[PDB]
Amino acid sequence: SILIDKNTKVICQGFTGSQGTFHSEQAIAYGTKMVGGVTPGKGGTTHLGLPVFNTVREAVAATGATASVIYVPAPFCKDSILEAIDAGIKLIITITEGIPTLDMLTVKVKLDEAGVRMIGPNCPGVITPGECKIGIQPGHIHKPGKVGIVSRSGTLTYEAVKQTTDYGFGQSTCVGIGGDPIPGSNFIDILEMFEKDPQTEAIVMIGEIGGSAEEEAAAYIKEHVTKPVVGYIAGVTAPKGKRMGHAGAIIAGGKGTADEKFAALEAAGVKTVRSLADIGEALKTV
Amino acid sequence: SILIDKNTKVICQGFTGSQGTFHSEQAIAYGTKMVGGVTPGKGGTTHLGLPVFNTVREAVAATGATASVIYVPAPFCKDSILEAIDAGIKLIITITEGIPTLDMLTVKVKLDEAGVRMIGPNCPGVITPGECKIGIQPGHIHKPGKVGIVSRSGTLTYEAVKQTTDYGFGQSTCVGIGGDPIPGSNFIDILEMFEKDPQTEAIVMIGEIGGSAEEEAAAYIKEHVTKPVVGYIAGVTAPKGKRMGHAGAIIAGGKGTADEKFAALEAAGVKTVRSLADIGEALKTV
Amino acid sequence: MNLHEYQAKQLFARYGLPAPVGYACTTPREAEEAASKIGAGPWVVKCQVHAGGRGKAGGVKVVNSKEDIRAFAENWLGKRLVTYQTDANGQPVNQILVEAATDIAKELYLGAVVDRSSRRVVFMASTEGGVEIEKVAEETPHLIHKVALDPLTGPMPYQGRELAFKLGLEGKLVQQFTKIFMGLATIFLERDLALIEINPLVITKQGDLICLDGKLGADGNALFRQPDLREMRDQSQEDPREAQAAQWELNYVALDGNIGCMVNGAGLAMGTMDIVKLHGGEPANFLDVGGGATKERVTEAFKIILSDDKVKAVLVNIFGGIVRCDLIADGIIGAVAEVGVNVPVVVRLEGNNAELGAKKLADSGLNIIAAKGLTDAAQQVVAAV
Amino acid sequence: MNLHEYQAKQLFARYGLPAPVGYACTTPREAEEAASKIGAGPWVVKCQVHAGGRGKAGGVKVVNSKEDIRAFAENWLGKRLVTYQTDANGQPVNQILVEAATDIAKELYLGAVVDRSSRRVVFMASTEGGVEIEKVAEETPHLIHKVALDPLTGPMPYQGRELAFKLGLEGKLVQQFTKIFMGLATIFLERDLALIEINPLVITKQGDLICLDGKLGADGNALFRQPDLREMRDQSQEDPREAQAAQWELNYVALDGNIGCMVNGAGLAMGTMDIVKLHGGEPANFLDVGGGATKERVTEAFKIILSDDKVKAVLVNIFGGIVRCDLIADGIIGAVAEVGVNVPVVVRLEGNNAELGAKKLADSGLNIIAAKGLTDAAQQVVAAV
Ligand SMILES: *SCCNC(=O)CCNC(=O)[C@H](O)C(C)(C)COP(=O)(O)OP(=O)(O)OC[C@H]1O[C@@H](n2cnc3c(N)ncnc32)[C@H](O)[C@@H]1OP(=O)(O)O
Ligand SMILES: *SCCNC(=O)CCNC(=O)[C@H](O)C(C)(C)COP(=O)(O)OP(=O)(O)OC[C@H]1O[C@@H](n2cnc3c(N)ncnc32)[C@H](O)[C@@H]1OP(=O)(O)O
Ligand SMILES: Nc1ncnc2c1ncn2[C@@H]1O[C@H](COP(=O)(O)OP(=O)(O)O)[C@@H](O)[C@H]1O
Ligand SMILES: Nc1ncnc2c1ncn2[C@@H]1O[C@H](COP(=O)(O)OP(=O)(O)O)[C@@H](O)[C@H]1O
Ligand SMILES: [Mg+2]
Ligand SMILES: [Mg+2]
Repeated sequence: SILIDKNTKVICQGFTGSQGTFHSEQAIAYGTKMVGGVTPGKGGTTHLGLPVFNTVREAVAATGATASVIYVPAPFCKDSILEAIDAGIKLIITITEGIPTLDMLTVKVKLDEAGVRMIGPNCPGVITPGECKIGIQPGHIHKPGKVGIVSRSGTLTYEAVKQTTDYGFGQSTCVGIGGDPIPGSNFIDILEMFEKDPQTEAIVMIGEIGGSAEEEAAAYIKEHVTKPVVGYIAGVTAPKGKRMGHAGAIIAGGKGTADEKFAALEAAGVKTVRSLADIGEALKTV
Repeated sequence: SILIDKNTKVICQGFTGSQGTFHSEQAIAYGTKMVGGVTPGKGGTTHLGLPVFNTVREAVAATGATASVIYVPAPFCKDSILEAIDAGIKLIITITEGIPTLDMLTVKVKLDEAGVRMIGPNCPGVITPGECKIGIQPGHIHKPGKVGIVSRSGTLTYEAVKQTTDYGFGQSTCVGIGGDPIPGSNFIDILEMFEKDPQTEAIVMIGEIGGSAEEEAAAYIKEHVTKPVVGYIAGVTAPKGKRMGHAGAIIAGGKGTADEKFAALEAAGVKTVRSLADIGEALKTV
Repeated sequence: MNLHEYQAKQLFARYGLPAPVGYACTTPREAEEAASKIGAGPWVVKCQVHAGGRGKAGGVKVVNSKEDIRAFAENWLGKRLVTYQTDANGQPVNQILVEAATDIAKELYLGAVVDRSSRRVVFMASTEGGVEIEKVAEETPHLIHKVALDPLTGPMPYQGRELAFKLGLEGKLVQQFTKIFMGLATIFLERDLALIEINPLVITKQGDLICLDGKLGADGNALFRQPDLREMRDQSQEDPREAQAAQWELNYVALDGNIGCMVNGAGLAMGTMDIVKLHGGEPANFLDVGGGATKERVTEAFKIILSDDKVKAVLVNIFGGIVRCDLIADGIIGAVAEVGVNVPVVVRLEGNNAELGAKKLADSGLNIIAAKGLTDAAQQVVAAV
Repeated sequence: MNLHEYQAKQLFARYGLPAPVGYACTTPREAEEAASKIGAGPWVVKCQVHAGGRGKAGGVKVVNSKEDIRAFAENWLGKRLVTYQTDANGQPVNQILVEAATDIAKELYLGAVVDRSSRRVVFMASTEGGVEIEKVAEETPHLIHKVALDPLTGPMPYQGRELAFKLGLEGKLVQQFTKIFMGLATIFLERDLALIEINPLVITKQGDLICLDGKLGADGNALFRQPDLREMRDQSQEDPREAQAAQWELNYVALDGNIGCMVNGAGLAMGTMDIVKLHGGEPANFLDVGGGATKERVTEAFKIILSDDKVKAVLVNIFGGIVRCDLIADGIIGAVAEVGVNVPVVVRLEGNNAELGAKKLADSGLNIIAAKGLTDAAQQVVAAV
């Protein structure tokens, strides 16, 4: 179990909005400890039976929450991923899609320098079966287990989740790091949190075209990962120089193809599965 | 005979250009008294055997010319129509098409205040058969006669010219006032020059949709035109709110249709011909 | 050239004129999100088409919830809207404007154009806001006040105050109205416009002036010196061929009849269409052949006239020009056999070699008729239908 | 989003970077007239398409007479140009740039992008001008120098000099090169750009630096705060459907195979296409269904996938989502109807009521196959071809 658990208290920014409401209502029912939300100009009211504040600080005082999930429109996202960091929140989850690349670029630098953690932005999600859920995903395909999963694609995770529920195994905790080109925490940052964790026996790493955090994770694995890893890369049929949905799923000037990622992920001592059907089948071999 | 004659000396601005050359070469063969041209930066040379100057003033000195024909690109037209006026030329003919409406609007005001005359802009033309030609038209369909013609369309003139050549009559002098919405001289200004002229026995006035100088001419005719007039209006089948080729041939908010022009041109005591085929036939009746 | 509502309001903002707060939107989601960046309800969602009378066609509604905004955007993006100012087809809605609802106290009309007649830029104001000025003009002309801009001095305050007064405003509503007058007047001269129409120019309950809708027209002849405007043209609102024809120096316009015309010169072009209507035919278009009938130019000219299935005959009519009337016939023939022309073609030439050119067409053996003069060519095409 | 050559040179002029003198032209005549406003010959005429390698495709010629310019414009306006960076179709030439010929002494390369790897904006310079940087990169990597913009301080003059020096410039050519560096760098951060590429950055015989060509890429995500740029997009260069699909929150891309895919989520979408290639089929496109498969959204999704004649089967694959897998089947059926789908459709559902939704499709009596899981649905469509 990593990142969160039944004891993690959470506040949500942009709590009074459509997606904010709908997705909180769910985390409320799965039993996540949502303690209240923030929406400037509406402080001093109640929403889903929880309290609503004007600032991220007013909240972190009155509740002592340590993680925040953001459902705020791109144009203002940078301003609240930052207000969070200032009121000293230690775990930031940002759903929002469409944040300007140069905004993230600046934001990341602050994120490291102040020692804070953000997962996302652009449809991420983090769930520890039975205990906690912050994200947009369906909770009934999961079963408390022993496998860890990191993935850029959100939906590809659902496929790998179910295969491991169906083969008994179970998931320790699931991390979707988001599709943008410059994420708040990448593979290596999450791969390490697993290794050092007991509840997790093996790892499923899901990547796709564009960039090189897949490659880099490889190198870091041969050298510092003791547990076993099963990997899957999406996007072989994909054309060059076109963006396939995800802001960061593009092959720029020949770098970051499907194949290299597989290749270099192999010579690292990982078991590559070429059809996301045999994911379960490959885990059986451990 | 009005505006010009075998004794009118002419200089052409934008004399060294494509259209400038081609069209001068013609006026030079029809025997028009072209005495030289102007092109900034090329003064001190010879072109079609005539002398080329740097400024319109250097020209008007060295030649004593009193009319200038302009073949200069829209973007700079206003600047030379103006330069002409300042070196005191008294008759300006501007072929150029595409001069910004607000440019003409200002230019017209100067043209009145200083007492100068401009015919055009946008494909006009002035020819007195046998004697003079400044314009782009073909000289062999004309025959020295007794009819005067004013028209907004250039090509419609050619039709009316030939009909009057074929019925013996002849043309005194032909004036095409141009198609733009704000011309340098309109119908009334030219209608008067005829009346006061001996060589011209009757008049053919050719108009078209858009504006109201046709209407106004009417009123001025009943009241101050003694000679007889045959009129033709083009554009009945024309749609509302679309510009038909000519910058000023457009029906804006229901004003200036084909019909009203005919109508109000009738009750003025003019003989309206509904098919530009019966133009000659109608002149026969005088 | 015409401009969109949102582009005008955007230009207004730069010169400091007041407009409501809003955002241009290309997707349901963007529109939906705009609600909160704006403020509290309600909001006005408007289709962005060049034509007017959107109001009476259900293209402008006031809504109250985030999802009513969505719903609206889904129902219009990607579809054509037909007002009483468009043709059976309508114009394509590609953007939704979502702006704040304004408290309306009284609707005025403010506008301006170039008066060919008096040769000045003229501004008109009226108490009759929210309606076709044209109606008020013929029906109640005494309710439309005007002032004319002096080209020696540019706009001046007193003119602004003057209208302001005939409109019966008083107090601060006058200073404001003058500000707007001097503003629009400036934009008019600076951006080389051909027309302006703020209708309705509203007076809020709170007692302020504010532009609720804008129609801007720019002078095509001046685009070379208005680069910013050059970029705002939206080809999707005009007939694709109109533009396709300009690339080849051809002035095209579609009507709805069965006989096509290809004539050289705008006067002769309108003249011809009229003489075809005169003998019972319906001209199907107006096409002016600009720079001499070269082989290629004529071709494209056909290519275009014939993209209309309703055509059943084509009338060519060339007089003068810069081409030997024989190379024109040469081109016409080539043009026909290469495009694959079905209908009957009636050429009418006049000028040089004009009578051998006619022969070259009668010998050709295709379906081409050399007409003897104007009144003939007329009846001949009218006949072949 | 991409920008045209002339638009980039226009932006360059605003920040004071040097570019040759030229004018954007939309008609033969306009181009022709430009010759003289420019100066004495010769002149360079260039097609304005988004892609590059126009040089080797005969899209950029140096000419010497007013009519050679005309000729060129008549030959390209209105036609598609195909370089080695476009597809069989090519991109439509709607404007010609006509600018002054520059005396070339030596061609350099200057460019910049966002390095996902080191997380910084990076500028690259090289002595190898006039050629694909990608080649020089894999073939002679020690010839491409770089510097990285610090996000705490913005660009700094020394960085500009360091490159300037590794390039072996000296004297005033350094000050100039630094000016350009600080400029492009500023434009990069201010207009929210994603990429820049001045190739070739020339050194005139007269010893001055000058930008001869520019490729600009803007960050789509930021258009809401770069209104000026929002206006410069030219839909005519991209696949019309791509845009037509965005209006309905659908991400589309055309490939060239025979099996269509409609999947929800970009990952699963790429995942699926790969598993169809795995069993001998050719995916014909990538289509991600954004906001839940409502009846309408699915329809348009088909409407689009099927506008391609090459398709001979469609593979739907929905997992999870915000819709009860039964209303999805309901919509799929209703979609197959309204559209008039002739090929075989293979649905694959997973989630709620997934059980009965499948039945509702087997009962429907159309050509629809409820597959049992992933590896099945695969073979089933691969089979029906
Ligand atoms: S990832 C799953 C699939 N989704 C996608 O691919 C699309 C992801 N969607 C987005 O990225 C949208 O940008 C999100 C952020 C989800 C927003 O959509 P909503 O429709 O929920 O947005 P609303 O406008 O309805 O609500 C937003 C609320 O946020 C408040 N707000 C503004 N500024 C702030 C700051 N700085 N801090 C906190 N809250 C803030 C708005 O006022 C609004 O609340 P209201 O109740 O509407 O006033
Ligand atoms: S009306 C008949 C049918 N025509 C139409 O419908 C189109 C009408 N054509 C036009 O309006 C063109 O704008 C005209 C003016 C005809 C010009 O076409 P050209 O091809 O002749 O233009 P060129 O560039 O070849 O020649 C123009 C010359 O003018 C000189 N020039 C510029 N500025 C001035 C001023 N202020 N005064 C005098 N001459 C001026 C240019 O230098 C050029 O001469 P070069 O020899 O080319 O240097
Ligand atoms: N921002 C707004 N706030 C309030 N009412 C508005 C607003 N915009 C438009 N309206 C109302 O809608 C009517 C029609 O809008 P308008 O923009 O004039 O569309 P159109 O001219 O195409 O009919 C206005 O006369 C006004 O009553
Ligand atoms: N203004 C100019 N003056 C001189 N040569 C030019 C000019 N513009 C382009 N060229 C020449 O044409 C070549 C290709 O032009 P470029 O604009 O780089 O097109 P592309 O990148 O699409 O191939 C240049 O490398 C240069 O030699
Ligand atoms: Mg209105
Ligand atoms: Mg290049």
